[PDB]
Amino acid sequence: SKKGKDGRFVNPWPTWKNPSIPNSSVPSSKEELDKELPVLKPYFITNPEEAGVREAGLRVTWLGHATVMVEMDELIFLTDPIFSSRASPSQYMGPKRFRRSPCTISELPPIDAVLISHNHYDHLDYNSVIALNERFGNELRWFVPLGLLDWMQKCGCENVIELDWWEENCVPGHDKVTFVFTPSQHWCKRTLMDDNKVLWGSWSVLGPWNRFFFAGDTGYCPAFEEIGKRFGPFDLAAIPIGAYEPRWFMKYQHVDPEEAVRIHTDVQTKKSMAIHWGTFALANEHYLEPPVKLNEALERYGLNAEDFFVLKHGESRYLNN
Amino acid sequence: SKKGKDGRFVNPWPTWKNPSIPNSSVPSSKEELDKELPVLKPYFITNPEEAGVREAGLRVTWLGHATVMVEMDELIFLTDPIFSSRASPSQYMGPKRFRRSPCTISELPPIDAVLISHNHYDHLDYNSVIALNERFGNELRWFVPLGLLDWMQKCGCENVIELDWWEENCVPGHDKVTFVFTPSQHWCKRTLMDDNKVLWGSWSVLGPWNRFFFAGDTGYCPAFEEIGKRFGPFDLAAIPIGAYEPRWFMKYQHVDPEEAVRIHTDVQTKKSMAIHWGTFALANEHYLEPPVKLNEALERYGLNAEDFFVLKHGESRYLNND
Ligand SMILES: C[C@H](CCC(=O)O)[C@H]1CC[C@H]2[C@@H]3CC[C@@H]4C[C@H](O)CC[C@]4(C)[C@H]3C[C@H](O)[C@]12C
Ligand SMILES: C[C@H](CCC(=O)O)[C@H]1CC[C@H]2[C@@H]3CC[C@@H]4C[C@H](O)CC[C@]4(C)[C@H]3C[C@H](O)[C@]12C
Ligand SMILES: C[C@H](CCC(=O)O)[C@H]1CC[C@H]2[C@@H]3CC[C@@H]4C[C@H](O)CC[C@]4(C)[C@H]3C[C@H](O)[C@]12C
Ligand SMILES: C[C@H](CCC(=O)O)[C@H]1CC[C@H]2[C@@H]3CC[C@@H]4C[C@H](O)CC[C@]4(C)[C@H]3C[C@H](O)[C@]12C
Ligand SMILES: C[C@H](CCC(=O)O)[C@H]1CC[C@H]2[C@@H]3CC[C@@H]4C[C@H](O)CC[C@]4(C)[C@H]3C[C@H](O)[C@]12C
Ligand SMILES: C[C@H](CCC(=O)O)[C@H]1CC[C@H]2[C@@H]3CC[C@@H]4C[C@H](O)CC[C@]4(C)[C@H]3C[C@H](O)[C@]12C
Ligand SMILES: C[C@H](CCC(=O)O)[C@H]1CC[C@H]2[C@@H]3CC[C@@H]4C[C@H](O)CC[C@]4(C)[C@H]3C[C@H](O)[C@]12C
Ligand SMILES: C[C@H](CCC(=O)O)[C@H]1CC[C@H]2[C@@H]3CC[C@@H]4C[C@H](O)CC[C@]4(C)[C@H]3C[C@H](O)[C@]12C
Ligand SMILES: C[C@H](CCC(=O)O)[C@H]1CC[C@H]2[C@@H]3CC[C@@H]4C[C@H](O)CC[C@]4(C)[C@H]3C[C@H](O)[C@]12C
Ligand SMILES: C[C@H](CCC(=O)O)[C@H]1CC[C@H]2[C@@H]3CC[C@@H]4C[C@H](O)CC[C@]4(C)[C@H]3C[C@H](O)[C@]12C
Ligand SMILES: C[C@H](CCC(=O)O)[C@H]1CC[C@H]2[C@@H]3CC[C@@H]4C[C@H](O)CC[C@]4(C)[C@H]3C[C@H](O)[C@]12C
Ligand SMILES: [Zn+2]
Ligand SMILES: [Zn+2]
Ligand SMILES: [Zn+2]
Ligand SMILES: [Zn+2]
Repeated sequence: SKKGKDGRFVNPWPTWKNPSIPNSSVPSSKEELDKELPVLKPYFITNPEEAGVREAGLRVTWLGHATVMVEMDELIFLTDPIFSSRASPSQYMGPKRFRRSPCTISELPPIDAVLISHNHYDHLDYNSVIALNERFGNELRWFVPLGLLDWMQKCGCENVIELDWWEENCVPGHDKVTFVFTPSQHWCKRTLMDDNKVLWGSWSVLGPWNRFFFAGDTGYCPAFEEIGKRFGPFDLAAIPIGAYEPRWFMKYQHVDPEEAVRIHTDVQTKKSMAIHWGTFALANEHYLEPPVKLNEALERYGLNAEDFFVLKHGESRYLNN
Repeated sequence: SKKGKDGRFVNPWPTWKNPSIPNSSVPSSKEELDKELPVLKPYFITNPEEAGVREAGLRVTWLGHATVMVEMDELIFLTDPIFSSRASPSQYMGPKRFRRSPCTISELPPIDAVLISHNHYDHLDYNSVIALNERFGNELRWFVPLGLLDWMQKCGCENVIELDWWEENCVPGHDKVTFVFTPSQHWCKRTLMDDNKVLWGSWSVLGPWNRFFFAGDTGYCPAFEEIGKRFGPFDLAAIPIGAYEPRWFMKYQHVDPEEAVRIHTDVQTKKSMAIHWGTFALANEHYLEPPVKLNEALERYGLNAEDFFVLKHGESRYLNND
């Protein structure tokens, strides 16, 4: 069976799945925030000694927003890493995170990979890229959507692979682990009139012992079912649950928690972790709403927190095979 | 006796003292940096319970670069606070600090004041201003040079006083403590063609039990002798010791350690603390050189580390009165 294999107008990419048409969060007080969204020191600060591996995956650490660190099958990789305060081309305006990054880039050791779902300042953060590339160099491989190679090259990144969807590659030392850029329903833009000059997508990571899915930003299309059927079952999937209100505007580009759980099903993962949410105010929902709505969905679909969990900032979770 | 009381061309301010004419730092490796310039958690993180006061001053915490937290005579105040990574109007270019700020703005409680010496991205940091103002509001009074009021107002700061030199004011609750804007030899610029639209200076803080001096960025002029004589003796002075090489270009605007110790003498402080240095690479000296040269100066002038000390990032020091 074939898949959404996309896809251009004569210039930019469009989504092509037909669920696409081209059509009050309120935090404050340092005490309440710490109460509701505490920031934990990741394990690797006081126990830098080992992780990943061991021997059959799989460990994840939520570093906020859509940044997760994943340890499996002898690799540690990083998704959409944003360690800066502001997701913006400007110092002066644009969204400031209200929970600090749980660690600095000087802690970590990504061997040998990062995964970028789309450009977009809250996923592709120049200062984070620079810092990562200053620290590791060649020794870090960047997997990015078709059309971003150049941008990364100009940041000084030399070990970069650019992918159309359903295209696949690995990290040179570790050929047993396939990285596949898979579809998603979203968009790209960093400047004026660059709309969708670069692809957006999800990542399916296929190792000998484990399989991990990273949704990126989306919502809700076939494709998740295509992915679920082509790869899958997956062991863990990271799926956004924030930035969804108001529905009439956001639904084409952002799942709500209900739709998040439909992706969880469609993709055939044993478990999922909530990302996006709780970090930047990018839409109108009360900053604590997404986890509440997640649980309402789970209850409705006959599932459980065990199946689709939300971490604290900086928390880790081990998933035994 | 009178003082350099300055001073304009017909537009911008100029220095007017005649020591003014209008004419390789190499860090790296996380391990070495932590070895040479460790970053300490300030006391107020695990012991937020009391400071300052007690009862007769004075406590200081070095937060990096020219940002110092000072506790005396029932106030806590903050100088040139920069808690961001990059001193720049851009995200994309401009100097990145190589030692992280030792704390976030969410730790602290400045009652009720910040002191700005000059505009200039490594001393006036927008994101730090916004964050401070978001946290405290009206409760925090900002003392700034003549010409900066509006800029601050547009940041949303509502409790702001602007001062020419030798002008004085206090924090409303605490009238026993006088803040005086005093001269310095430096310059101002944030954009194109705004050179010296806003004054630059130092701050003399006069309390019932203590007196503190903050040099700002400068190099070496009379004025420090004017300040030493008008106010003074001082209990503590914070004085820059980095950003001085190459001398032929920088000496009109930045003291070297040697000149730092001349300021220490001129200003008649019992003690001084090194600031500027060790945080951003703003000039050409080896990042560790300033402290070495400071000690060579101290030795030459018959003084001691006890007289003019350097802190680690985030370290505090208490100075008991007498
Ligand atoms: C240069 C000043 C800052 C001066 C200061 O800090 O005192 C800043 C403040 C606001 C900044 C502008 C914000 C809007 C635009 C943002 C774009 O992404 C780049 C160009 C513009 C036009 C920016 C140009 C420049 O970055 C400005 C004008
Ligand atoms: C920073 C200068 C003005 C500085 C001055 O008055 O000297 C002003 C003048 C024009 C200003 C822009 C006008 C259009 C926009 C209006 C928005 O509400 C905020 C962002 C923008 C992009 C503004 C950003 C910034 O506030 C600018 C660039
Ligand atoms: C301007 C500096 C170079 C400064 C120097 O020469 O020292 C360079 C170095 C890296 C450059 C960026 C690389 C990533 C991007 C490449 C894009 O096609 C244009 C925008 C960006 C964001 C570039 C903007 C700018 O051109 C930067 C920041
Ligand atoms: C105005 C210069 C002309 C180049 C030059 O001066 O040599 C052009 C060249 C490329 C243009 C910038 C590069 C980044 C973006 C390219 C976008 O597609 C339009 C917005 C931006 C931010 C552009 C704004 C500006 O118009 C630039 C800088
Ligand atoms: C908007 C892109 C960033 C695009 C990206 O991050 O991918 C950035 C990259 C370099 C940026 C330019 C750097 C030089 C200038 C800095 C000034 O202080 C404000 C205007 C200029 C002209 C900036 C405009 C804008 O801020 C640019 C063009
Ligand atoms: C970011 C655009 C180009 C993006 C593109 O080609 O599409 C480029 C085009 C012109 C570039 C500027 C040219 C003059 C400067 C050259 C310096 O060595 C780095 C800073 C400046 C200020 C550059 C900053 C930035 O690198 C710009 C604005
Ligand atoms: C200031 C930082 C680095 C300072 C540091 O981290 O130590 C660097 C990064 C990019 C550099 C700027 C790029 C644009 C300009 C390049 C020209 O040749 C003249 C110097 C300028 C104005 C540079 C000023 C300074 O050399 C910058 C801003
Ligand atoms: C552009 C935003 C407003 C955004 C909004 O309307 O939400 C405003 C809010 C505060 C503004 C800044 C206040 C300090 C400065 C005032 C100067 O005279 C022009 C440059 C600065 C740096 C301003 C640039 C810009 O005009 C800002 C950043
Ligand atoms: C003179 C002002 C800045 C004065 C300041 O605020 O420091 C600067 C700002 C931008 C500078 C221009 C950049 C574009 C041109 C580049 C050429 O290589 C020299 C001539 C030009 C026309 C430059 C002339 C002069 O060097 C300018 C206009
Ligand atoms: C080009 C606009 C015109 C205002 C408008 O468009 O509404 C003007 C208004 C004020 C100007 C900016 C405000 C901040 C700075 C003012 C400086 O003296 C020159 C450089 C800057 C960064 C200016 C660049 C730019 O040229 C601006 C934004
Ligand atoms: C280096 C390019 C010129 C490239 C060219 O001529 O084609 C020019 C264009 C704009 C120039 C900058 C204008 C703003 C600053 C003004 C200062 O008074 C000198 C340092 C800076 C940062 C200038 C240094 C540098 O010379 C720039 C970036
Ligand atoms: Zn996003
Ligand atoms: Zn997005
Ligand atoms: Zn300075
Ligand atoms: Zn300065």
